[PDB]
Amino acid sequence: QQMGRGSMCDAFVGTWKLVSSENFDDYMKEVGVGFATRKVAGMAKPNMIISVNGDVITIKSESTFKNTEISFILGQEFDEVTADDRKVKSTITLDGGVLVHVQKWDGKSTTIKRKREDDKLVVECVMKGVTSTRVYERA
Repeated sequence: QQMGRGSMCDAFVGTWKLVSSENFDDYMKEVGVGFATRKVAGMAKPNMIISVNGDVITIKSESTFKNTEISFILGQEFDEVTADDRKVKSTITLDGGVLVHVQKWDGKSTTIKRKREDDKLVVECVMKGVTSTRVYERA
């Protein structure tokens, strides 16, 4: 083994904690999440751990609602069971520095964008015309 070099995506790596959220209930309604799941999911303040190992990126969410972990290679579709229990087909790419995560299920699509802004990691969730913005800080 030699030590690999870094990458772009190193700006995302770390341990992050949710500090604010706007319009997440409306985003979840647009997605189709039911009432009791929305209420409990909307209270959560997860910790998100992002790591890279070679070509494989892992995003772990540790949450009082539902722990999740996804591992992927940019550009390469994978199966994902979301925190709210959708079975989706996901592809995550980089668009100029923004991680773009598209989920497809039941003929529907939603996109979750993740971007560094100052010391924060801003997450924009989009379903049709409804956007939610979630802001994470370093833990």
